[PDB]
Amino acid sequence: MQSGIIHAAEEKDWKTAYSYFYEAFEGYDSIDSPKAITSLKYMLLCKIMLNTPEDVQALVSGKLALRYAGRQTEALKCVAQASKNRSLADFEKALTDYRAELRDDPIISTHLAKLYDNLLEQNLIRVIEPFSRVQIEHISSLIKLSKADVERKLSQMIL
Amino acid sequence: QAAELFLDTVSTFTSYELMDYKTFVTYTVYVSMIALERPDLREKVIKGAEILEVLHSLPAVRQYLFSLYECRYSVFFQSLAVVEQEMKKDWLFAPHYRYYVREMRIHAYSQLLESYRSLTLGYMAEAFGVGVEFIDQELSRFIAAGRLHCKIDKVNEIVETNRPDSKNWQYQETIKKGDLLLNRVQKLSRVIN
Amino acid sequence: VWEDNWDDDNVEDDFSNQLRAELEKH
Amino acid sequence: NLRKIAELMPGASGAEVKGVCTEAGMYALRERRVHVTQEDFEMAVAKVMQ
Amino acid sequence: KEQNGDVKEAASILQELQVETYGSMEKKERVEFILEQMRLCLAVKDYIRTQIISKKINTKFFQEENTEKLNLMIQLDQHEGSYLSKSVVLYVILAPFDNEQSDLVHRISGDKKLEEIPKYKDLLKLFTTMELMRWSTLVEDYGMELRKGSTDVFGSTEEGEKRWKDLKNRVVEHNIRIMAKYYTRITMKRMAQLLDLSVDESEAFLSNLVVNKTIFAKVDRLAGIINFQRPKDPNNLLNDWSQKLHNLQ
Amino acid sequence: RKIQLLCMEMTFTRPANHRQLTFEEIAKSAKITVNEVELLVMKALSVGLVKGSIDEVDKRVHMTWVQPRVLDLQQ
Repeated sequence: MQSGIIHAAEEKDWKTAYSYFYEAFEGYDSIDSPKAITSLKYMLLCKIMLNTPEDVQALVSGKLALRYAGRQTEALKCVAQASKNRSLADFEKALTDYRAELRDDPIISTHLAKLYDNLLEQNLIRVIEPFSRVQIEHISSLIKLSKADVERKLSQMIL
Repeated sequence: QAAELFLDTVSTFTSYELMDYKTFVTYTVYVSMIALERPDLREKVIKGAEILEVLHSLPAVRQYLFSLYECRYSVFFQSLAVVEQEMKKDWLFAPHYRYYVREMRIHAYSQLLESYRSLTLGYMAEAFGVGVEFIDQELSRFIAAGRLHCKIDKVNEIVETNRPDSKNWQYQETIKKGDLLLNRVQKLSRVIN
Repeated sequence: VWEDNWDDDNVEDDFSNQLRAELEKH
Repeated sequence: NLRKIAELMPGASGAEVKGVCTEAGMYALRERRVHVTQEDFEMAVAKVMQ
Repeated sequence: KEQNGDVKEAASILQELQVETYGSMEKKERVEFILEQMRLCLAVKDYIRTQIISKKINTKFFQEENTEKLNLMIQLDQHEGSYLSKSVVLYVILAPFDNEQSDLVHRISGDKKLEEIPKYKDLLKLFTTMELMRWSTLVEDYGMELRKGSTDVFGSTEEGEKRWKDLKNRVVEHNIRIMAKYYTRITMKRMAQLLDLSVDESEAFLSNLVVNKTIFAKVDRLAGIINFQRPKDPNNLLNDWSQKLHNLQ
Repeated sequence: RKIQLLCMEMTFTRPANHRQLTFEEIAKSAKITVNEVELLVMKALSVGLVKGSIDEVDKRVHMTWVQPRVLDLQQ
């Protein structure tokens, strides 16, 4: 688990040391359920960043996880719906909402900037996807965060 | 071939005596932005944790590095004028530094105006503070070379930029290329064989 | 080398053009 | 700075060296990583003490 | 034990009892203990393991026997999910899929038997044939027959409303397949008055209709709207052109 | 509606290379506008009577209809 943490701190997992999150960690028979809360929560918290999150909900559908009808399953189920449904509307349906109280947890708030800007990227993509040359107030006002993020779109599209 | 080879090497050769470091990682981080592509592995330059800590002691090439992607170009031309004073050292020298300042220059302007469908005179003057004629004569020389897509539209003093893609790049490339190749054969395929 | 460069006409480079650029502005 | 690995060389063997260098290579291979770091030696020679 | 009232306290005889409640049960019994196992597996609705667990020995009673009528799987799909696997046809109309559903809407079509009920053959001849609709004037035109007459349950029932709102989507996504299957740019205004909406929610239904990747819309804020065209010139046109290319006795 | 459908579609004998007319259909149909432009070719285009797209920003009906129809002794 600690191998997963420090081999997860900066960049050095998601493809690399995701295996640390469940190798001996699924050797928790059920003695510690609370550590199983902690980086079952982390393994769902990191399969969403590599951005094929079907293993998140598909991991909840496994036999190990309908033994496991817990609170944080609905939390990373909600962030899983945020990754599928590709919207900051499901971040305000997170963070403030249905399972808001996993905002206070140590190695996670550092990732919420990267996850936040990440869902800002693909959410902004989803806003743009049908349009041809619409104006700022549709990209900006069709997510309702600011105008400057659209020109911060200028500082994140480029190429 | 130079940057990646350097970039993905780390360098160590019998106590780095031909590497002669205080030179190598610098040579990487001012050989990169010629040919290492500005989106792709430039992040591998920046957020790559192998080089950033050893240019930490080398702040001049550091502020040469994070003055492209951070668009603080009033210090970037300052940073490139430093490189045109430490071009003096290396014996691989003369059309390497003239071509080098040429492609740092052209890659710097093409990075700016590509994001905009229309570039005003005041914002392009905001890139350093050079005003008008530097950008005018210089960019007219670049489009005389035709290596960007901009044009000095002084009708309003607002520069226009669409992008005809690299479908034509090939055609123009290969006229000369083809000619040269056949010419070599044309140099051989006579009686002298 | 052996990829054809210009190296023709142009007066002293981005160091000096930088110098009279920032000096001519200020 | 290979000395720290040789630090515990104590009765070693010719082989006992080719073995730990290949095992350090595999312990760099397990994390899909393309550069053999320092610590893969340390868990190589700290593994083979059997 | 069920008349005392318990949900997961009669679960001691729910969580065990493997296939056909014993191991195939060796007689006439087919679903009876999976069925009374199963409608009691529901027990509030409990939202997952009463329809997910049901599919394993769902595949067992498939022979068309002689025995009597031992509705549960009418109950099963009625919390979530799409549902393709009078009630038949009206049930079929409100699903959102295009081409196999166009099979599915008239693989059951044209029955000497379906020769009768002509006022629900209007969903066939109207809905299946690619022709125009209206949001509710065919609905208030049928409000004396499609509402009560002799899904969409409600007098005050929950979720009978929104499924009927789903039928409003069957006005929306049908003629966008018509103007998408037929037209180039139309107008913002002319599409905004074909579908009797404003601009904005028509653009929201359009964005819903493109993000799920059903059409190829070059939708625009100004008048250069939903164009169905390839302005890069692939040689699909070239290829298409190639494809197109007594008295004597 | 039906003799408007066939006979107001049939009178579309404009070899004009690629038939593109709407301005004729404006005057050939004693009817209010785009209802005459779309809906006639909506139902003419659902069944196989007229095939082809319509622009109505341009007010432009392209047609490639087939309909093997006329005896045409002088054709």
